[PDB]
Amino acid sequence: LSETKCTLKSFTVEKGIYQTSNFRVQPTESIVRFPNITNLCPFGEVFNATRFASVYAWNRKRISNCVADYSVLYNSASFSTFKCYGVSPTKLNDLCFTNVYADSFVIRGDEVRQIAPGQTGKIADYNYKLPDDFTGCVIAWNSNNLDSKVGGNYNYLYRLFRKSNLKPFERDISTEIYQAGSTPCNGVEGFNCYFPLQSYGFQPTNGVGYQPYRVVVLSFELLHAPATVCGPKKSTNLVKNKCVNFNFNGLTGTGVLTESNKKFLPFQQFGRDIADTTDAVRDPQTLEILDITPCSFGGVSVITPGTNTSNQVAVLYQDVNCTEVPVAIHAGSNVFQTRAGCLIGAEHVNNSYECDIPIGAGICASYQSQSIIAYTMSLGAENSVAYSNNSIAIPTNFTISVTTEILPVSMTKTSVD
Amino acid sequence: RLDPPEAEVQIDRLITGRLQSLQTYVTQQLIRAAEIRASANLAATKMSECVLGQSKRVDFCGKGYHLMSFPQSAPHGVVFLHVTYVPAQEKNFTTAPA
Amino acid sequence: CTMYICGDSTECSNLLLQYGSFCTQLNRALTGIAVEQDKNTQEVFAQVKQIYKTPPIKDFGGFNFSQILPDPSKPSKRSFIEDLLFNKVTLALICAQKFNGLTVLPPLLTDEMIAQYTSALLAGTITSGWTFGAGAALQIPFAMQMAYRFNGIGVTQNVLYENQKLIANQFNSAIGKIQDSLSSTASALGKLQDVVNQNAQALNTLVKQLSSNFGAISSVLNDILSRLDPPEAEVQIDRLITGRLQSLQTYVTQQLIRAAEIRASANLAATKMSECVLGQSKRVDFCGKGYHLMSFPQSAPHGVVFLHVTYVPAQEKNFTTAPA
Amino acid sequence: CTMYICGDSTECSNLLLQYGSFCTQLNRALTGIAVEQDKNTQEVFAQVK
Amino acid sequence: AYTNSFTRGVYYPDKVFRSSVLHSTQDLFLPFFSNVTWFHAIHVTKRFDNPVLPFNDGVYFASTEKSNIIRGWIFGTTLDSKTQSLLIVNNATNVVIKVCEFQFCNDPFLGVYYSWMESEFRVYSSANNCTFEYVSQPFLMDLEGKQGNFKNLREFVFKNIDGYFKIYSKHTPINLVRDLPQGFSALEPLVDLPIGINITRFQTLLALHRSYLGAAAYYVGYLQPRTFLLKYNENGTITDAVDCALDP
Ligand SMILES: O=C(O)CCCCCC(=O)N1CCc2ccc([N+](=O)[O-])cc21
Ligand SMILES: *[C@@H]1O[C@H](CO)[C@@H](O)[C@H](O)[C@H]1NC(C)=O
Ligand SMILES: *[C@@H]1O[C@H](CO)[C@@H](O)[C@H](O)[C@H]1NC(C)=O
Ligand SMILES: *[C@@H]1O[C@H](CO)[C@@H](O)[C@H](O)[C@H]1NC(C)=O
Ligand SMILES: *[C@@H]1O[C@H](CO)[C@@H](O)[C@H](O)[C@H]1NC(C)=O
Ligand SMILES: *[C@@H]1O[C@H](CO)[C@@H](O)[C@H](O)[C@H]1NC(C)=O
Repeated sequence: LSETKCTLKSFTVEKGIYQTSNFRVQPTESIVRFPNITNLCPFGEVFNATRFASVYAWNRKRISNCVADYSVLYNSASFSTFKCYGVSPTKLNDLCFTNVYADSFVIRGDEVRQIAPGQTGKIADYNYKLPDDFTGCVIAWNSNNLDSKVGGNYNYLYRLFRKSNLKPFERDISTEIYQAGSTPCNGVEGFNCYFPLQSYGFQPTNGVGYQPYRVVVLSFELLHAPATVCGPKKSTNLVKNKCVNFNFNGLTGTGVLTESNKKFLPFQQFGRDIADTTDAVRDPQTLEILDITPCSFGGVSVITPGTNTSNQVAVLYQDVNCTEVPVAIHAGSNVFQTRAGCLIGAEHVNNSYECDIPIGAGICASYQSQSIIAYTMSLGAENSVAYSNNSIAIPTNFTISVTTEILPVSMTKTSVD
Repeated sequence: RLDPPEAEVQIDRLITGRLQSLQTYVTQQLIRAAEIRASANLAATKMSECVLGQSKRVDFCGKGYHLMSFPQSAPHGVVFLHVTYVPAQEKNFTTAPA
Repeated sequence: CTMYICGDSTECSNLLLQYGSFCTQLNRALTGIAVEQDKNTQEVFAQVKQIYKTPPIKDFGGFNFSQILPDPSKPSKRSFIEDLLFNKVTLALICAQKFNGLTVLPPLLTDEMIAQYTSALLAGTITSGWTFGAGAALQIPFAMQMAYRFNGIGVTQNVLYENQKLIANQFNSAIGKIQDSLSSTASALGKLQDVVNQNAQALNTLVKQLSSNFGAISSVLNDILSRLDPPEAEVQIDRLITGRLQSLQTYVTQQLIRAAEIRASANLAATKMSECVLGQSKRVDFCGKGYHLMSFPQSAPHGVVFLHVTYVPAQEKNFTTAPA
Repeated sequence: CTMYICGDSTECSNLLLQYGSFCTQLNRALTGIAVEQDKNTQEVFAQVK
Repeated sequence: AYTNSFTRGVYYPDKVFRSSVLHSTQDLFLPFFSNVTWFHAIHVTKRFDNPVLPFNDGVYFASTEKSNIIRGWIFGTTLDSKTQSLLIVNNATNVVIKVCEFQFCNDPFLGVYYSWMESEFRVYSSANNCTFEYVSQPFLMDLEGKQGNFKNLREFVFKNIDGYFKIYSKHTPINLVRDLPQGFSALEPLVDLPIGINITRFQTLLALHRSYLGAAAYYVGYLQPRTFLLKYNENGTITDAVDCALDP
């Protein structure tokens, strides 16, 4: 009753029937399900190690079947750069990742701004390039104490000349004389002929912009296929037939779970329906298929005799059978089952009158120790003519009558600025 | 509180939002002004056949047999008064074709 | 609105309020099209104040009405012809629609009460004539009732009184062919089915249009909230909200436009039920082709059907004339 | 639709699909106004057999 | 030396379950009713076909055979010792993949002598400075011992995007003599390898039976961007398709 005054924004209501809202059910508890695995990811072999590679010929390593707990780096590692694309840093502890990779190399100090999509320079043109739709993070830190010496270090090189530009995630490890003029080089260095590879000279007294740095790049995909690397979270049991929240390899939602009959292929983990929504899933600890269904559907209405007469009302449920009603806000033994729903708070009767409030499907209600009643609308009186083959009736008087009729003609005129 | 370069971004949203509620009003007025025309055509047709003559069409200018009618004026509309003939006091007899 | 745009999300529900009460107006517009539909059917059939009963003894001079009168044995008490029109129009998932906040409401007048209204007009048109339209019914034998209608088009009475059997046989044989005509082809009611096909093919486009990005990362609210913080998710949820609020207005506008074409048809039927069925019409080509004599109504799903009887000459010849 | 909104661009043509089939409905609406026009003139003049 | 493929060549474009619905996609597909080439290897004039062919955007490969006479492929840009190349081979004991700097021969091939055994393997002369390897577990495979009409069909798809090599495959048993049959069948994901090289050519390598210069052939067709309409079963398989630009 109080849900209609707010809807129409007033403290007074009049006779009629209103629609309000639908029927909703709320979840009871939560649930989480992750794959079970014990090994910890190789956080030592990757980040701090003996020797790194050169820019023009980098490295790539594959990671799988481990648990990612990056809090173990708080003790020693101190990073000066950290950026992530396509994800949020605060959400990294609840997801599971697929197809992870790591790259490593060493570059100069003021050339770390070119590791980003859409950039120009000598490092993003001939040595290392990144795609446009990237998904991962970039990390770097200063390593002046482990890669410099008196007299210089000449074990790090980079490419200086090329004919065209690289393409994303491409490599080039070829050495061949480069002809910069109209004279063919002929394989021997000379005028207008150069060696494409140069060297880095690192000394302990160089400026802050001429000191070594170390870089690592991480790449993965999210929420599209089976995963093998997961964060530091815990599992739970399986409650089936009731509205609950769930977490399936990072996916979140609510609904009801039940056993299905579909049969997934080996390389599939999720299902979809006509609209882009999820309705099937595979349990990662049992290898079974489950179904998901929403928890709310069904409408309601309110019947009132006007707020200036009384404070009683009746409620109509349009998708229930009063014989066994499982859904009802409060549910006085005045239950009557019509053909348009379920009625609570009204008294049935036998006689018929003229309709006052049209409920629907040939039923009506009116306020009449006053209470509310629900009768069946009547069509009219009944008559029968005397048809014989040799009889007739003729009038012998008349009458004069007057009646009225009303018709709208015009409207109101308006203007706007 | 904001410089023009930042203010334009958030003023464009307001402009596009407020330009959308001025079109639903016009569309609804256009739709709803097409029924008063139908009503006014019926009134004009009814003022020429029941007031300036006698009608033989059943239930057009009242209930019964039409005799005459008179008009009147009301705010934003018109009112009609119809006069009709009604029998009464029937009786039974016997009948033959020839 | 909330179950179609957002769903079970509470962040989307909280963000929706900023746009304000924009679809209480949509519901106001939608609720005014149902009262009109309920009123449409009460101006065509509810024209008789009293429910007359069919006479038990049949003495009508040789006319057979047994195929357009109620049959008590058949359930629902429907005439034989009425039962062929109900098998030629078919009312053709609904679970998907119900899960997104879309429902269908039932009409106020059941299909059993509509057949009780057309069985009183028929009973009062055969025992009284046109005297029951205005006033009280006055009985008249049928054979003397047809002479009036013959005099109403220019012919004289002795013409009818001297050819009773032939006219009765012609009427019987003419009305016995409609049954076989309607018992073969189901495409006759081609215009009562277009309205059903529409209003049903336009409610699935709404459901199908829930799988389109409007300039965002994806089209699922549970995949944008599982990877981004609130400050970033609020930016990309507004695009979905404004996209989905635009496809709920075209539907209402088109329904409003197209519900104004059924009102004209209802008005035409109401006008045609008072002049061809409760009297005799002199307007040319209004109640059929030829010279109008009488007509009978019938009921069909979401519509009405009329049967017209007319007079047609034949077998002409040549003569010579003179003004005086 | 495609010749009025985008033109000869292929990037615009590829980006259009994300909004979905939103103007097949426009064409459906526009094509129902021509059959009606054709039928309008056949109920006024074609009255003699 | 010229044949057309009616409606062959279709692969799953995603990993998600679906049933009883029609879906539309745009990808790199092999058009309908398109020209295709035919290569022979028959010893009555003997023939031995292994020419070098371009690699434009993709490749659809098909082979029908009774006795195993097709082993692998080699991909590269200049097929010399100045660049990197790729090798997929089947040495009759296990599957080998290697990415090195090879110096390939002019007429690569393998062979058997007897009963039947694997004796000769003449592909490359040297490999140096390479950073990718993988070897499959050993197996024993039959050799020769057959004669008659063709019995098996195998189809492959190759792509090269952002330093990635993708392969789709499917196998179907057929009985026929001198053509490729007609039907419908979709291809499934097989493997995805990171290599990171520029590929603009490819070649095929065969085997010979203690002979010089028994019956088998293969086809070749390229790929183009297209948009299709696909249909799914109640079980979840694709059974029919339509091309949206073949004709009005
Ligand atoms: O700078 C910091 O404070 C810590 C940033 C490191 C974040 C690592 C991370 O987010 N992931 C996601 C999945 C994954 C697999 C393997 C490894 N690995 O290198 O072992 C790392 C990671
Ligand atoms: C760095 O490498 C050394 C080499 O053994 C290792 O002892 C050390 O643990 C590594 N750093 C960290 C933080 O573990
Ligand atoms: C861990 O996952 C495996 C994979 O199916 C499963 O067999 C095993 O039972 C799981 N462990 C527990 C304790 O359930
Ligand atoms: C409201 O109720 C009062 C109390 O009976 C009555 O006098 C009045 O007429 C009703 N209506 C209004 C508009 O006050
Ligand atoms: C009203 O009808 C019910 C159902 O048949 C019956 O039990 C009841 O006695 C009736 N009421 C009266 C006053 O007879
Ligand atoms: C395409 O196939 C036809 C069919 O035989 C052939 O005649 C034609 O030469 C082929 N195309 C080319 C460019 O050769």
